[PDB]
Amino acid sequence: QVQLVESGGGVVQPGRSLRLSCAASGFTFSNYAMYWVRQAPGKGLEWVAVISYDGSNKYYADSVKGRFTISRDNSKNTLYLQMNSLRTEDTAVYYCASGSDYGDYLLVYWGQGTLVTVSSASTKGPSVFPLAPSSKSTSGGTAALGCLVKDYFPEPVTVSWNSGALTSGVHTFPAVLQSSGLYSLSSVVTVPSSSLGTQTYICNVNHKPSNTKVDKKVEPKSC
Amino acid sequence: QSALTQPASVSGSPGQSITISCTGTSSDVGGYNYVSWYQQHPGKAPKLMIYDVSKRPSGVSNRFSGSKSGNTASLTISGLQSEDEADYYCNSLTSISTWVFGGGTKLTVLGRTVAAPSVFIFPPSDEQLKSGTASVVCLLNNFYPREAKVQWKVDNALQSGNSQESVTEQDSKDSTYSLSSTLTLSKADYEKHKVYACEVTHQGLSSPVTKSFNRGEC
Amino acid sequence: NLCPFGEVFNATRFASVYAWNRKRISNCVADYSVLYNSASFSTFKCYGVSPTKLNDLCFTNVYADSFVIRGDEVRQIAPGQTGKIADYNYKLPDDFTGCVIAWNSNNLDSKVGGNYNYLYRLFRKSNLKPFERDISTEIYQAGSTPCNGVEGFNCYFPLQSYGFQPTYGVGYQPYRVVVLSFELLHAPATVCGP
Ligand SMILES: *[C@@H]1O[C@H](CO)[C@@H](O[C@@H]2O[C@H](CO)[C@@H](O)[C@H](O)[C@H]2NC(C)=O)[C@H](O)[C@H]1NC(C)=O
Repeated sequence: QVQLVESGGGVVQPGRSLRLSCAASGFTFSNYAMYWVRQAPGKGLEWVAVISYDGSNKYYADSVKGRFTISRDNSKNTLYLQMNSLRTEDTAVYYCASGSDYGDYLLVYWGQGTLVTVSSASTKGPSVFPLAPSSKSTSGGTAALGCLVKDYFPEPVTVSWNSGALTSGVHTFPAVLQSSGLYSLSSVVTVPSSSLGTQTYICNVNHKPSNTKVDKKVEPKSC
Repeated sequence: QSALTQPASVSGSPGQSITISCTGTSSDVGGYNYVSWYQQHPGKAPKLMIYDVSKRPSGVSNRFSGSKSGNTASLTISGLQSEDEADYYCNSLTSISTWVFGGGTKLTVLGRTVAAPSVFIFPPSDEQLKSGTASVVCLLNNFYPREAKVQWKVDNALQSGNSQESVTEQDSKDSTYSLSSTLTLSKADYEKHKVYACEVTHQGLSSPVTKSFNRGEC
Repeated sequence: NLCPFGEVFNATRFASVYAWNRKRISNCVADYSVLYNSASFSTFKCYGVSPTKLNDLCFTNVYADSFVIRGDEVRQIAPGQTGKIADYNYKLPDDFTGCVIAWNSNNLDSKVGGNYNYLYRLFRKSNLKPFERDISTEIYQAGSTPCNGVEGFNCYFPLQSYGFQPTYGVGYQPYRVVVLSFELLHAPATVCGP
């Protein structure tokens, strides 16, 4: 078996330096080669850097050439990447990969990349707003109800509902970032009109950087 | 970077044959034969499928084959099993010792019958406007093809870039999909406008569906 | 008894050209026909013998030499050839020399930035005698008035590394070579075909 693990990637502010490590076991790490590859969320893959078996030679993409540095310690089966002057375009997922007997030029083995993003915004917590049930929604005796979060920076979030005991018809869409640079998300549940007049629906949001929860109730507006 | 061109998406019925193409410079895929193909299911590290001269790694089904023709190379997949929908990327080595990746092709398998979207629209007006910002939200629920197109209409005028949409992953109970849509506006502009509407055109629908409301009704 | 050709061809790492390893093969049953008809061998030239006949033959003992060399140099590994590798690294005899087998192992032997584990003799006092091997790695200065006194590095160095890169292309790719020698009459046979 062969396995690789990346570590150290995380939140940082722009213009700073950061160091990533990748550790391999199960093969002669010194013999082949190590590569770094990154994937900006929602985009394809692109190549970042490469180092040779001896570490004597290095190559980098024009976007990172001279800015980043790649180094390895073949005595520890350990690989390292040094990043300097990080910019908003470096906010991707970075994978380490190595050659194999199939070809030193081939990204045969891959780790499970760390997520790194540069942001000047602080760990602002989310705010929760409700959706307005109405005729343009409630139709055919069926209606959708939802809660909306106002932009927040930290990556971890979890939405809870009365329906959390049985999430049938409940969705928690992938969060998205506003031009402000902070994440936001929407969650909705589908319910019958009989429930709108007989059951309370309240949403509560969990945010690990701030254990103080936020919650809001949805009620059928006359609009 | 001479990033290789690829089709944005391809689709086929289960058991059919389908081919993905990759194209590059005479020194990026022409000449050398090191073209390789990678597979990446969502949420996990990419796998490889093909490499030099269409060879295939051990432990991978013989259903995948590769071909090269000068400036272009292609990957053909047969016996679609719906597990191959993972996006495929081509890769090649280039002179001046540089690697290039293709834009990635997303494969959609018609693993079930078409299912129509359910659509809802909601104003977050009361709390959001009290906070000092305005947005409008439109919801598309449990559709199948997921190729849906979404448009925002204000006073029947079309808006773009001012909205952000998010699509949830395939619901394994029925392979359906859902999309969230939301346009953002400033308090002054939100008060200037009178009518708000969202429009969707999709294979899941027999004809475009539009939902609209006037801010002045309530 | 089966023959170790499997480990001979698939040894995972062949010796450098200048220091070519050898291995004695004995008491084998040599399934030459099943080896020869394989598609991986880019060349299977034979001298004084033909490959299809090889199973109908039966030599006393056979040696196999192995080294990794570049495509243009593979042409030099033939009886009667001359050139830097044939002259300095591995002089094939000007006589029978059995089959020369080569395949393009660029995948294993070439590496990004060039493989420096494989070296060749840039020059020598005089060309090697058939099957001669030497490990003597001393700078060729000879001291004297023409060059820097002995032990000095002015007069280059005897060895150089190929630096096999994928970019090197089909012309400069590294091939893996093995060559077998067959001798007769000096002893009773000990290995034969199936
Ligand atoms: C070196 O390894 C290869 C791969 O295992 C051997 O080729 C295989 O041989 C077996 C037995 O004849 C066949 O069943 C396989 O189909 C072969 N595989 C391939 C990919 O060709 C090869 O025989 C080994 N070297 C020698 C000298 O035998």
